[PDB]
Amino acid sequence: KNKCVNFNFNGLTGTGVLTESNKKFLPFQQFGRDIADTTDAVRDPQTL
Amino acid sequence: KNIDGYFKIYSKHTPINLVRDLPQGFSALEPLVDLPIGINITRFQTLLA
Repeated sequence: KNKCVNFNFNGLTGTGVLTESNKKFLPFQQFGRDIADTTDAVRDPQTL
Repeated sequence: KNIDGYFKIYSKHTPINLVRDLPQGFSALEPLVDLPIGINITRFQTLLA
């Protein structure tokens, strides 16, 4: 966390700062997005 | 609804004080399940206790 790194979250490729989310979410949500349709967050498949 | 076999079911439960046919206000139905079945449906029915 808090580091620029590559990642593959069950196919959710990308690169950026992973840190804890202080934002709400649905029970069935798998990730979030911004106005730019860019992956803004993600749920880990092993620790939701 | 059944989209490409994925039979989707949204739902919600809330208290009300309805004194009419249907209520006012606003509330959206969250998803519940998702079933890739893949059949042809043209009519349905309801059950009662």
